[PDB]
Amino acid sequence: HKILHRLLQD
Amino acid sequence: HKILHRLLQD
Amino acid sequence: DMPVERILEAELAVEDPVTNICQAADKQLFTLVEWAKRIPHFSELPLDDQVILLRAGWNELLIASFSHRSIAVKDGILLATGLHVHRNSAHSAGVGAIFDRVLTELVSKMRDMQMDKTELGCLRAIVLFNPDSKGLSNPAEVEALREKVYASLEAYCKHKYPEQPGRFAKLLLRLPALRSIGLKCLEHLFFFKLIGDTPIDTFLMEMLEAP
Amino acid sequence: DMPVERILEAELAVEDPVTNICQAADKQLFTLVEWAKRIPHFSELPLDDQVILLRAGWNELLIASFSHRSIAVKDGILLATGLHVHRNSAHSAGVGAIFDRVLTELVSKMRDMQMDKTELGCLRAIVLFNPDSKGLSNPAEVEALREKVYASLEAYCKHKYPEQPGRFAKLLLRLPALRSIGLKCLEHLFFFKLIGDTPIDTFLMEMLEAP
Ligand SMILES: CCOc1cc2c(cc1-c1cc(/C=C/C(=O)O)ccc1O)C(C)(C)CCC2(C)C
Ligand SMILES: CCOc1cc2c(cc1-c1cc(/C=C/C(=O)O)ccc1O)C(C)(C)CCC2(C)C
Repeated sequence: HKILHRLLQD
Repeated sequence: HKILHRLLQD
Repeated sequence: DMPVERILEAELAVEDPVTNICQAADKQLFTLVEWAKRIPHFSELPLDDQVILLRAGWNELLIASFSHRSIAVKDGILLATGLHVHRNSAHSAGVGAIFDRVLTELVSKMRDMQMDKTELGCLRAIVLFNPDSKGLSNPAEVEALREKVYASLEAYCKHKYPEQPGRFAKLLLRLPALRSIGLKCLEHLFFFKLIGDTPIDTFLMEMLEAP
Repeated sequence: DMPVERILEAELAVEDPVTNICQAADKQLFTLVEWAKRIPHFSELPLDDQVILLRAGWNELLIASFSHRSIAVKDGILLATGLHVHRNSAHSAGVGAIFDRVLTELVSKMRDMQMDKTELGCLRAIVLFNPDSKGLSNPAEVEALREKVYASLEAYCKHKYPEQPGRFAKLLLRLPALRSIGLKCLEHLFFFKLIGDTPIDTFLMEMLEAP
């Protein structure tokens, strides 16, 4: 789940 | 809904 | 007025696997009508609305009951016929996942908080008195009865469990899981009916008929 | 600790029809991640569990939000894109019945009890902190956060609405309807995806992918 991980990290 | 009506009446 | 002692009295008054499960459910539908009659003010509602409430709520009401009945069972449930269904049997019938949901979201949570029969009774009365049910002639009267059950439940919880202030909320927060589990069990039931290889007796069949 | 002022701040920080509805939902998914970051202690959870909670709860979280946003709308909803969907339009797209459920079980009930933004915020945080979500590494920590939100909500309600002792219960008793409505909206969404004639953008599409 690439988008969710990306937005939560940064 | 015959059974339900019957059981609720009596 | 909505005394928890009357609600408790109502609970205490009524005390493959798929075929067995369907048999059990049909059998409990008869017993459910008797329970509803013993809940204060239910019988005073118009007959049409008593019908609507029981058609809308029966599945959740019966799931709540067998879940609480199964607290002493290890990795399984006790049906009203006296038969047990365990994880292995449910999995082997192709219904493993929904069965696991029941155990984890209902049976174990009830076990862990030690939900008592008064609390179960009131949760069921709250489910029974559902003002969202379609076609009710007086939703406000039903909503008023629900309000009286939860005011009574809250006072009972705070008296009996004074050092668990979150207990009342915890009970009500089992209701979304019960809603979700009820919908999925009903979905399976319609499929069993579609295939036509599972006996479905008359009261259960009646509950499946279209509004 | 779980201050309602921080929860409220989180809400205030983020402030055919089917195609428009899908556009709106995708757009709000980005905004939802920002909201979750502003809820106390959420960001302190493991990243994996933050992922699980948002994947499990996003639909109910977004439905809660647009429902509350639409309280001033007559027989319709206001989407995040600024577009309105009314009953007639929803019916004409073949989704009349689920649309009516939203209006009757969510929008109108929120309107009638005048649910405020703090209460909506806390309901959403309760939904966010769902300990039943599959694969959580520490369900107990999530459950502990939920417990802190509802203890905080209850105290807020009793302070701000001292003559409505049933208010707290009434808020939580919207959660089964929200669960039910969320499941049905998701069912429609999967069908829109199956047919393949409705644009579904990347974040919404990601939410639809299989675990
Ligand atoms: C009447 C069938 O409804 C079901 C179905 C299931 C299941 C349970 C019920 C069900 C049983 C009852 C039996 C109650 C009782 O014995 O007291 C009542 C309502 C119900 O929805 C479990 C959770 C056991 C396993 C999955 C399936 C889908 C097979
Ligand atoms: C992304 C599609 O999810 C839906 C579907 C619907 C509907 C709403 C949503 C939906 C919309 C949003 C939009 C939120 C916003 O604009 O803030 C978020 C999650 C959702 O499930 C309504 C209730 C408007 C009408 C019925 C259908 C099934 C078409």
